[PDB]
Amino acid sequence: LRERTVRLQYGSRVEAVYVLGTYLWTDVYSAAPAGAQTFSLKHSEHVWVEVVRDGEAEEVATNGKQRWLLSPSTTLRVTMSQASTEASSDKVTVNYYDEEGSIPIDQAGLFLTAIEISLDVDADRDGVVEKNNPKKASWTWGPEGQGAILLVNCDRETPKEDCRDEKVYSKEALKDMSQMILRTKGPDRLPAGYEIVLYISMSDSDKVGVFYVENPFFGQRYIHILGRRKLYHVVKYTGGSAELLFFVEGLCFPDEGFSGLVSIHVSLLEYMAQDIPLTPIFTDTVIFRIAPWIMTPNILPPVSVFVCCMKDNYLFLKEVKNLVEKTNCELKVCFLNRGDRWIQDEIEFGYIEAPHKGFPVVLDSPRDGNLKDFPVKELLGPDFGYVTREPLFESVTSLDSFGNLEVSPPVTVNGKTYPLGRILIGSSFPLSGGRRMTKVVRDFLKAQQVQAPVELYSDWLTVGHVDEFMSFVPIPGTKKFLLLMASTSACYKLFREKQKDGHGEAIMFKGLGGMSSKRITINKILSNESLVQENLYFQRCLDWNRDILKKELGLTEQDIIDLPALFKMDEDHRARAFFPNMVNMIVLDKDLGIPKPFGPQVEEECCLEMHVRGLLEPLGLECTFIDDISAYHKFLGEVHCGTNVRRKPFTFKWWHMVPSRR
Amino acid sequence: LRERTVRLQYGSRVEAVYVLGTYLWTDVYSAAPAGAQTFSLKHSEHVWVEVVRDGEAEEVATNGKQRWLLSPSTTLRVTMSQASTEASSDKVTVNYYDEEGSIPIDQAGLFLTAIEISLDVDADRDGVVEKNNPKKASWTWGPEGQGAILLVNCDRETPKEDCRDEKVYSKEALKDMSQMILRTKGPDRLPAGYEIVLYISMSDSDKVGVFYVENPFFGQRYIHILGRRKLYHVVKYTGGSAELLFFVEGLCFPDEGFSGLVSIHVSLLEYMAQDIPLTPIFTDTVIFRIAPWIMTPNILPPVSVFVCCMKDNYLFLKEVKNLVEKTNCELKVCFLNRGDRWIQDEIEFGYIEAPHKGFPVVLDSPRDGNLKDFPVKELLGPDFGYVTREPLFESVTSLDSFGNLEVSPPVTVNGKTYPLGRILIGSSFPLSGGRRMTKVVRDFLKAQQVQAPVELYSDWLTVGHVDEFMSFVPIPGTKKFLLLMASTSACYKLFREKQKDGHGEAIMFKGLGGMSSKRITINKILSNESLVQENLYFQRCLDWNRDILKKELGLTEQDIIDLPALFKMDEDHRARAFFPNMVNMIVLDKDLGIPKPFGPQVEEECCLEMHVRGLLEPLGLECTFIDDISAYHKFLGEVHCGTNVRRKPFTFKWWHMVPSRR
Ligand SMILES: [Ca+2]
Ligand SMILES: [Ca+2]
Ligand SMILES: [Ca+2]
Ligand SMILES: [Ca+2]
Ligand SMILES: [Ca+2]
Ligand SMILES: [Ca+2]
Ligand SMILES: [Ca+2]
Ligand SMILES: [Ca+2]
Ligand SMILES: [Ca+2]
Ligand SMILES: [Ca+2]
Repeated sequence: LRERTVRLQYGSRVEAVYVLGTYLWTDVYSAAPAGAQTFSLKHSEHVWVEVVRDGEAEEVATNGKQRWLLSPSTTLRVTMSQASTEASSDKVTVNYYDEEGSIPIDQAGLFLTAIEISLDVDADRDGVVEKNNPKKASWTWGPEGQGAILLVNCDRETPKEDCRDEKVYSKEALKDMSQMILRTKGPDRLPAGYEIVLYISMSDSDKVGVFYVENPFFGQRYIHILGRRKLYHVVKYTGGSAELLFFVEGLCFPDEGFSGLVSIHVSLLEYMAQDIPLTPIFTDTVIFRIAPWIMTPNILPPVSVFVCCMKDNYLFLKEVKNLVEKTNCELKVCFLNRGDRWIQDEIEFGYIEAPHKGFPVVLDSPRDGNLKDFPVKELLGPDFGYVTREPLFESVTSLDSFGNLEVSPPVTVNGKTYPLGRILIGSSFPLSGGRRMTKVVRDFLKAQQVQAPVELYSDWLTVGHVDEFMSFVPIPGTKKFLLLMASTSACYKLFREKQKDGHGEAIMFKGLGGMSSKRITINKILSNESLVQENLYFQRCLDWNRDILKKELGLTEQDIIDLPALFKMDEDHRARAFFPNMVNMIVLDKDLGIPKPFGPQVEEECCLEMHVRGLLEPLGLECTFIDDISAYHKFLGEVHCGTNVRRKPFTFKWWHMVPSRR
Repeated sequence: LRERTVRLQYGSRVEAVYVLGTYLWTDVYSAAPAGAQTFSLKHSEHVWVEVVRDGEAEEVATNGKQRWLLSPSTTLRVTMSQASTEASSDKVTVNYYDEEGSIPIDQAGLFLTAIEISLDVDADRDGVVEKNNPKKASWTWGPEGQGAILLVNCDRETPKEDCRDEKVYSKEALKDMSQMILRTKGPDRLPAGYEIVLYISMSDSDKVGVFYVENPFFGQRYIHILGRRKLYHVVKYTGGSAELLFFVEGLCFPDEGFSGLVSIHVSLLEYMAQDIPLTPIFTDTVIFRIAPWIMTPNILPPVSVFVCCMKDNYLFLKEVKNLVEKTNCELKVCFLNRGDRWIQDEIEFGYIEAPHKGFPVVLDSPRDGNLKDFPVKELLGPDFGYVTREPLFESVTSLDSFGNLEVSPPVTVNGKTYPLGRILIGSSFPLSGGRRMTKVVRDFLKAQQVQAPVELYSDWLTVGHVDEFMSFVPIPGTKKFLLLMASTSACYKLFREKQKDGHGEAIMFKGLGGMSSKRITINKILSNESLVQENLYFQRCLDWNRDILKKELGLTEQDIIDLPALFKMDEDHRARAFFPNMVNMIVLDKDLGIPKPFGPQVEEECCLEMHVRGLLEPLGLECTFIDDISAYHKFLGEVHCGTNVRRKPFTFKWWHMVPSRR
């Protein structure tokens, strides 16, 4: 399909390599002796030759005596369909004649060696490397889209991430890598003056690495041939039909300034002379897209439940164990220097996938320098990946914690489907001068593209995390889900009812000895005027979020349930929980671990517990209240335990999505 | 279409601004007294009220006596279709009842002021600002695409570019600017606690500026309200139906890291209390795309012919004048410190366009520090723009000159149309370690996107410019064009013919006295063996380019004519012209100014001139040979004159293109 110029040379024979999949146009006029009138040609059996006059092509016999007028506009088109062997003589010979006489006055010739060269990848995304996919040089989204996929190699095979260096050790490691095969066919050797070279751009050199596995005498060997500080590698040619197998790894996720696309080239180079660069004769290119980091909403099947707490919080552990035992999930428990909530706050479970393989990958929250410096690498291991983003000049705040990072179930909004859901992060109003998650992390999340992030307003909360006020739960037995929203108005309605009912003296925080002297009742709560005003204002903040969520997630009031909540304002005019926030809950399918609220007791049951059950249970959701605060004897608005659930990936393949143009 | 949450408040009246184009969902349950069973409602004539039970909505009369059960899932939907006036009382009142008795036990109410707020731009690209285009918040390419366009204001109204500062002076200046109108409708004033604010992001603040024109007592006044170091502006509200007219300017072209898209917002803000940020109640957004810098191929109608030479090169000036007099073009002549070719090398004429206006814009080549430091601003003026890109850490080379920057005619390649043609720039092979145009300039050209740049191989030439070896010409009387390629093989064929004909002693450079002692003939040229080998190699370089051009421009051999050329190799193994390169020519439609070659004289005519005429004239192209070298008495491979043609823009609108996803 590609036409290449090869001219005959005046008086001299021309030798050239012909690469299958191309064809030659050949000027015979320049090589004609002065005074020459006509020309004739001969060619071998495996070379097809057409005489082309002003676009009109005529195929010519191997030995014709046919003669044509010499003209600038009369040329040859030369095609070969099969590679040369050692038995080949592939040639075209042109004879020139003058006016008088039929014996040639000169001859010019073209001697050819045909070879096949193809750099192949699995562009059709079935896990196997197909021969020369015509689409391998581009990358397109969607069910009909094409082009190869590369995984960041962020995990660790042998006890930093595998991609932090240029070395490969074990065979298992190669499984994380995408295969790329250089397929060639030809005679025993390349003709003099040619070589085959693999290469990448300087820019891509920190995005990829390429290894070749050789099996020498003493064992299998993995050579790093392209990557950081290696931009090119000269390939050893072997004749006949040969394949060279390479393994490719990504070193970097998509990010600000990096689309995720990288390229690898192979060229056939021709030696000209000393001090003169080699001419690329033929170049073949493949494109990879590096797979994005993807999060998991609460609707996806749970795999493992991770929790952190102090060794002596017994009730919490017994109750979490009890909950998980109702499911098929496994429980993992940890008791680190600091960060009581760290499992929830310092890490987010996500995954990467390619047609041939995938695995969970953990994102690590930025280090402030006050509490967190040490990264959490304790979870870095085989087929568990690690990644992080550290701000250069920007200060870290509470909004950088991953309690502030969540993701919605799959949604359709204005007719646009988001099959992986949408990432949600808390922020402050634009003109507010308030807190915001660091740009480096926001940029990262935006760059993954397939979760199309949305900013909510969390800055009205002292801690500032979206998970304080909202969560999602599946509706059992269906494909649907609900948004759960904290509501102060719901709490006040409930307490006002219980007061009307004669329960005004009902006490909260029963069993927390450090709260006893405060003697906090429903009456005491309802009679506090400033607290009412604080909570009206917090309800306005919640409702502003409700409106953003309904708009950006395509939700109606039918999709939302309000859970009673209550806050107290701090000196910064931000909210901290008055009693534990029930909305932040462990969701394992139909089973919900719900923080125990310690609300007013009516007839020896917590009226907050009974109210939540009455909302959820009719939907087939099973509620277990989990007490994380008793071991501390009081609740000041902070929770000292954390949980994070690792989930199965979406069955929808990310590469089948079609994100909006950026 | 947008639903907003507004709750009734327990015991107290709620006052709210309602923005047309939204509607409210209203919880009446929270505000109900404890023990209340049912509710009823009244509403004014301009407020529509529906009672919504589990998604089922029923419209309700202005005064009904109807009563409904109080439930969390029974709410109101409140709609208004027209703005409030001073005669309006727009309200909804809800009465609550207990079990026993029909007299209300309490009342909660909602008092509304409806206003219209719309930030409007010409998104449909007709030059007029339409009312609230539903597509104004996005930007799409193509004939069906939508969203507003902004021009970089790079020219200068009053004798640096207008965008270099925050000031506006004259009314003519506003014509370069896109109009944006804030349209409002409402009562005499906003209710207490509200204000309207225009704003942009910190990131966009160096991409745009926004002015308001006020007409105070002593004259018209232009206030810069958004831009560098102003991120927001509080708008003065006026009642009734009002429009505020703003003018928007772009400060920056698309580039590496900047897509060309910017946003402007207006919000209605609500005051909460001291130390508490204002709540955006409603926000409306418009998007602008900044128009790309676009070049002009030789096929476009010429407007002005710019030339630079020394005052005494008389023949050049007479001959260029003669040529231009055959056309409708105007001639502009300049005689600067240095850069004899500067008009060709230091500047490129291009243009920008928006639906309401456009104008030529000059790009200025990077300063090296050896020859060029001073930018060329002499051409900066009204409706002639200026732009430049300076490398930070990168060294400038000859490939940064704009002799190395050209553009193809409109082409179709593999079925993909490039209606504006494709930009061409010379480079070196990837593995060569050779010269390349600076990244900053390459990045700029790539960022414009609509000319989809292609790199050719110019580094085999000492000067290193694509315009040394190739050019395009229209085919008169048709819509087609030809690629012209320098060819050494064509030159050797021609000289070998003339030698055979008995002309071997024909002398070149006739009339250049400084060349006389060299006595260079056809025989002398043909007998130089090393020169033959040099030129075979240069023909290989030309042919490598021929192949790239045919592939990337979708050209066949029918589209190409070869012009005889000859080079001499320098100590770096690069080519310099042996006789003037004829391919670099002034193209004014059918009339071609061609550098006079000073070739061997046969029968008192230059055989190179006669040969070129024989190729071109049959196509209806008229050739004028222009002598730029006689004033210098010799030709060493450098030309001391320059020309650049300013052309009419393409009739195809750039915004009707659909570029590939990046
Ligand atoms: Ca495949
Ligand atoms: Ca490694
Ligand atoms: Ca690995
Ligand atoms: Ca692995
Ligand atoms: Ca999280
Ligand atoms: Ca319009
Ligand atoms: Ca200005
Ligand atoms: Ca201007
Ligand atoms: Ca102007
Ligand atoms: Ca140019």
